[PDB]
Formats: sequence, structure tokens, C-alpha cells
Amino acid sequence: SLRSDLINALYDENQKYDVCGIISAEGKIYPLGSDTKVLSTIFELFSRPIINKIAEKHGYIVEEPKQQNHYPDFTLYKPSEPNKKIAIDIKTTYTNKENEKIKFTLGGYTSFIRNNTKNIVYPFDQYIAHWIIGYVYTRVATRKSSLKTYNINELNEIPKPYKGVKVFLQDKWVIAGDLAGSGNTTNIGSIHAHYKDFVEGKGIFDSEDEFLDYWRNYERTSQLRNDKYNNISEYRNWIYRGRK
Amino acid sequence: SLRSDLINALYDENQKYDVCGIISAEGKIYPLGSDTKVLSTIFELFSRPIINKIAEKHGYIVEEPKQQNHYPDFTLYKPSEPNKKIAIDIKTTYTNKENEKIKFTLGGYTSFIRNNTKNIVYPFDQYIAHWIIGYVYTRVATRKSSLKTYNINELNEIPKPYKGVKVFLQDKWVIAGDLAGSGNTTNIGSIHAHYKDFVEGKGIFDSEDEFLDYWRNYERTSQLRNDKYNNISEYRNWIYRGRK
DNA sequence: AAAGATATCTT
DNA sequence: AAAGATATCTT
Ligand SMILES: [Mg+2]
Ligand SMILES: [Mg+2]
Repeated sequence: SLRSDLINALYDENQKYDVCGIISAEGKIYPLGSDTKVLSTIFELFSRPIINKIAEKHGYIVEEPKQQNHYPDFTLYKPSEPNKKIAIDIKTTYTNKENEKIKFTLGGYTSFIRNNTKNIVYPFDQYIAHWIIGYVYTRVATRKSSLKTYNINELNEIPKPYKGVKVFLQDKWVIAGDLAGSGNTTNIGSIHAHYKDFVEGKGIFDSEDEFLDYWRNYERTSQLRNDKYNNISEYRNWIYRGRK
Repeated sequence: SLRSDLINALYDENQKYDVCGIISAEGKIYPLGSDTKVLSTIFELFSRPIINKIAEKHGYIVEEPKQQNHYPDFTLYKPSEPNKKIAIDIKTTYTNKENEKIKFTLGGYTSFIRNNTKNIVYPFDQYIAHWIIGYVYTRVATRKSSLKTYNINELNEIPKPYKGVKVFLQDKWVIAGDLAGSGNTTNIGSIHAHYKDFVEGKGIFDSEDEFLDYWRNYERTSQLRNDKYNNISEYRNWIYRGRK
């Protein structure tokens, strides 16, 4: 499948390669920093050619947002079936010691899931799947060595700010949790679990429909959630009683 | 001085080098994406080496934040002058055409400038200068970036997502404006002017003390600002009224 | 303008 | 946890 091939390519590529810096056309190389803003950018750039390569093999068109505040990172679709689009979003997070619990922010809950055309490349209803390619890296302490420039002949000497990158591909709804992933930027939070749980998809929602409904009626502040629902249990009781 | 040296170094380096992709230890080069998040990250990484080079040359220790959401990008100081720290923050924005007005987001106005230690590496009072290194780049007309990899031989054939870059170093207060830079993330907005004005430092505040007082008393919503002040004029009128 | 999107972190 | 930081954009 497009899915199996994509995950095989990512898993494979992720083990045989290591990004160590940005290069100038003049051949000068600049080291990488240890914070997620940097690694997030790197993993996205890294994944681009792989996604494109695998998509092409299955006859899929790949499109990136034309504007900045638009989801998803990649929109795939065959010319003959425009209303069956696949959204692929790359998400990153870090861990301090391998095998700790991790969590991701899964996108806003007040944009395209509530308004079919808000901050999204194509109307939400034209997508049949929302895939998350999650990267987890163990953070490494920045040393003095990563504060100078390098030359092409020194590629092997440049220190990396990450240690053990792990990658997975999973449907957004499957890994979605019941607590917000951010306050003022109102993001959906993922389950807070170990990497294997994301790969295996041991989430809390029974269906994508339950996921959507939960997040479409989630109130922005605990104050507003006090009389409604603050988690999946309370949401199910709320549903049972008639949504009141 | 440290400041003049840093400014000279920034002009040269930037005038001599153009970043075109990220590179793996194995020599494989991945091209840059077009979205602002990418360039914001690249310019920050492009500057680290320069800042560290000039800092060492002047007896200054350079420190980056441990927590990822702490200001500033770089804290410079002599071990002998602990309470004479300099803060440097890197900001970027784009222009579609080389001579349009630009503006930057300059950091929050509700964190450390109101609460001396919130989200800052060292207490605000230990800093005696706050510089902003701003990069302005002109986007390219094409909305479609390259989706294949390149090798060291092809450096000259990799398309760049930007057409031209300008940089400047200036004190934060000198270029601060009176309108917020962001809403839910409560950022200070800078003046909305031409590149030349940021270089020359043609701001709106009469002093850093005014800049600080203005932003320490600015309200989050226009509803609350309407009974206080919404711009420099109204703020000055608010001072006359007795700050009520 | 002003408010709220885009991604992720911290306590 | 929930709320509010980190950059910067868009409408
Ligand atoms: Mg930084
Ligand atoms: Mg900064």
C-alpha cells in the first residue's frame, strides 16, 4: 500500500542517514542547535523527498501549502479521485532519556475541524485520511564544538544535537487524546504514552467520528468545561444523557 | 566595540554566504522549503557562529537558553561583570518586493518586562542592552520548491527559496512600535517602516524608559485599551491625566 | 487593526 | 492540568 511503502521508506531512510548542518553554496557548513524548533524544521525538510518519491510510485500528486497558516504539510491525491485526499502532517517532540512517555500537539481544534475551509489547503471534507508522521529524538547537550563553521571534508566531525531518532506513521484520530495540547493556541493533545503505543495505535477514541465530535464540542477553558466535559469518561456520560 | 565588530561581521558573512540546503554526514543535500518557519530557523543557525566568534574576541561568555521558550537567543557577559549582560534576539520577516514596509514581532509584553524572571534566562534587571538582529528576505515568485536530493557536486544547481537578504542590528526599544505584534501570543510590534529606518533607528519612543512603561501598561484587548490608550498619542495623554 | 491561526514547550 | 511562553503570519 502507499501507507506500508511510506513507513518502510521513512524507517529505512531514518537509520541510514544523519543530518548534521545547513550548507551554503560556497561550501561552508553550519552546525545544528538542540531545540525542537530546529529539529522540527530538519525532519520536515528530510521527509519531503521521501514522501514525493513514494507518492509518485503510486501515481499520487503531492502538494504543499501555498500560504503559511495552512494545514496539512502534504496533500496527496490521484488526478482521477480529487475527493479522496490524504493529508500528511509531520510532528516532532523530544525525550531526555529513551523510552520515556511522549506527547504531541495535533493541530488546532477551532479551525478546519469546526469550519470546513479554515486554515486548510482544501476543504476538510475532501480528505479521507489524516496521517501523522511523528519524530522523537533524544536531546543532546550543545558543546563548544557546535559553535564554529566547518568544511565539506569535515562532515564526520560535526557534532549532532540529537541522539536516537525514532519515527512512526499513524492516523491522527487513533493517537488523539482527551486533553488540550496547548492553551492559548488551542491545540489538540495526543495520548501521553510510550513510542510503541503510537506505533501500535493504542489510543482512547473508538472511532474517528467520536474523535471529531469530542473535539468539536470541547470548550476552550476548564471553567467552560466544568459543566460539560473535561475528559473521555465525562464526554461519554454526557452523550448518554442527551448532550446536556 | 563588541557592537560595531558584531555589525561588521554580520554584513560580511551575510554578503558572502547563501544557505541552500541541509546536509547529512553521508554527503546528501536536501533543499530548503519555502515557508517562513524554515528561513527563521536557518538565519538563527547562520548567526550563532558569528556571534560566538566576535564574543570570544572580546572576553564575553555566550549562553543559550536551557528551556526552549526562554528569552533571549544569546546572553553575552564577562565573568567579571555579571550584572552587565547583553541580550540578543534574532528576528526575521519577508518582503514580496525589495522596497515595501516591513515589521517584526519583538517578544512578549506580559512576561519578563512585567515579571522580572518569567521566561528569561537571567533576571531582566541583569541585562543592560537588548539587541535585535533582524533579517529581511525577499521571497521567490515560484510557490513550488524542489522535492529531490542533491550531492556536493550540484551545489550550484540547488534552487534557493529567497532572492535577497538584508540584516541589521539595533536596540529593541529604538525600533519598538505602539501596536501589538500578535494577539493571542501578546507580542510587542515594531515600527512598520522601510529597512533604512530600522538601520538608522528612526523609532517612535523618546526613551527606553518610555518604551518600557508603554508596554508594561498596555492592555490585551482593544475593549480594555479604549479606556486607557491604543497608541503613543493616547499614552502620552494618559500620562498627563495622571495614569488613569 | 485586531484577533486568532500556524508548531511545540514549560511548570 | 491548564494556562501562557517561544516566532511570525493572515485576514
Ligand atoms: Mg534560539
Ligand atoms: Mg528569540
